[PDB]
Amino acid sequence: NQYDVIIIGSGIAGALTGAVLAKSGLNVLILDSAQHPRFSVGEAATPESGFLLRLLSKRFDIPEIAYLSHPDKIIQHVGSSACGIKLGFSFAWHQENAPSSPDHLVAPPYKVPEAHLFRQDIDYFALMIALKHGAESRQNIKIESISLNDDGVEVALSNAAPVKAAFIIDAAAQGSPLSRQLGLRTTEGLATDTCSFFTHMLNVKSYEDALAPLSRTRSPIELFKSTLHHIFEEGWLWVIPFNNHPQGTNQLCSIGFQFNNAKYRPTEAPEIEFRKLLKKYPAIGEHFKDAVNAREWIYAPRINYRSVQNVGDRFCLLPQATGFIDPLFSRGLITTFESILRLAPKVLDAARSNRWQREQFIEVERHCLNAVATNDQLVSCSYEAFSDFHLWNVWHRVWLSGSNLGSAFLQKLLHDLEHSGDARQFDAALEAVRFPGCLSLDSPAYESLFRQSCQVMQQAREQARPVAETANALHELIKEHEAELLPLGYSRISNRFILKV
Ligand SMILES: Cc1cc2nc3c(=O)[nH]c(=O)nc-3n(C[C@H](O)[C@H](O)[C@H](O)COP(=O)(O)OP(=O)(O)OC[C@H]3O[C@@H](n4cnc5c(N)ncnc54)[C@H](O)[C@@H]3O)c2cc1C
Ligand SMILES: [Br-]
Ligand SMILES: [Br-]
Ligand SMILES: [Br-]
Ligand SMILES: [Br-]
Ligand SMILES: [Ca+2]
Ligand SMILES: [Cl-]
Repeated sequence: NQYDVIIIGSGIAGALTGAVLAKSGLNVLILDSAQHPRFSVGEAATPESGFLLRLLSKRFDIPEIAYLSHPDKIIQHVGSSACGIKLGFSFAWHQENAPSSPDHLVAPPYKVPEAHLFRQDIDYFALMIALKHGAESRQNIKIESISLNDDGVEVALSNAAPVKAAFIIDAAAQGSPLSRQLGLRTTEGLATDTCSFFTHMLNVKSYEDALAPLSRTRSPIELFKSTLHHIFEEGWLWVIPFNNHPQGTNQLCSIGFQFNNAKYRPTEAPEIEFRKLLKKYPAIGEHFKDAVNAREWIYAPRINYRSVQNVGDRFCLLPQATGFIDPLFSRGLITTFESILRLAPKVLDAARSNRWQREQFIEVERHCLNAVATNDQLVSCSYEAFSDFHLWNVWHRVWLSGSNLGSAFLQKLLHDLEHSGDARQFDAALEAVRFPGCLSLDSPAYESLFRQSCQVMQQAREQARPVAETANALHELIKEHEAELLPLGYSRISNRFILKV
């Protein structure tokens, strides 16, 4: 074998995987059919994704990875155009044929800033990390075939000799060639059925200028300095600025709109569907009076999928290649970074003992498949909560409380790793969590709240129950589990801006 590991895809997933494996002493080859620089979706970081990047950095002693968790460090070390700022999530609710109210808002602020990742710059920088640690990169390639044998993997290339390795990691997202050839991917069983239109734009007005200033909203954060979700019965639209950081130079704003295909199927070109949306929701339209498109729209008719398996003797599919649900709540980067964190030590142990069996990587699969199933429940129930603001307001606390517990758990793991300096103990601690792929990771009390709340939302959809009844039932569930959650006052529904500590 020419190499130890072949990685397909040189996006952030493949690049970071390549970096940690090469740093740890594997001969790595990264293959990509495109070349940098190149646009990619997946821009909103979360408290979880930030901690997971710092864990990867700390676990494998690669300081440059930790830079990617902080907007100031990205500006300083990647480049001033490589991110915008994110001080929280924000949700603004709307209804067709009614004026939009700036009191139909929720926006819980973070403790520390996070990033809106300008992926063309972040992903190239990440590949440079891998290249500096000795990973080889071959761009603009064409994979002819991937053979999986009992003594290794063989990848045939157009106009080049075959390459051989002990293991292949598919980090190629929706274009996973390993997923196509293995027949792993399916949409059977998925509660979520959504499409997406997305692009980058110039001259997108801030929420504050376009709709309502801070003095009106009473938000503790500018919605301009947040991942802003405009939600409504049949779908939602994101406003993710890169031009909201005072030290930043990026002029663009990322815009994407998603529809629940059960409620509305688009019939026309992206720009026409966009205009129809702004007519339906004029308040959303106030962002876009002077705005112009800085790339072509991308349309994806169905963004949701899962897999029945994602590891074998000689392969692993990373999360995007395995499964995706929706941009809502930004679980994609979380699932990805944690999967790398779990996979990489196991691949190192496999390469060091020369043992390559499916059972060695079973916990990577367990985490990934569980994460997609959790995210499917989370998102499908959220799309049902879009029908009414008061319902959304109560429902968002189910997600928030879970995410807050998950982030606290990852912070504690990082804290313990930094103090003990013990890598094996961290790996075991991550694997020992009682609910891998779930929002809290390890809280049985929370996962009871989550499961019961999701059952309430599905029953509400199935039986067309009134929204006031559904909201009240969720309120009582939150109250019932309060003591077991973090002491943030989640049951205080009148407080729409839940603060930390
Ligand atoms: C519309 C949309 C919005 C999203 N929004 C968010 C968000 O706000 N927050 C969040 O956390 N996550 C989001 N996600 C999920 C997020 O996109 C992923 O978690 C993340 O981009 C994964 O990065 P990656 O490096 O695995 O894949 P990518 O960044 O897509 O890179 C994959 C690479 O593989 C290459 N490739 C593809 N096919 C082949 C082939 N056959 N052979 C060789 N190479 C190939 C490509 O050229 C590309 O460079 C979103 C997803 C979608 C679809
Ligand atoms: Br740092
Ligand atoms: Br309310
Ligand atoms: Br209530
Ligand atoms: Br209240
Ligand atoms: Ca070797
Ligand atoms: Cl996502």
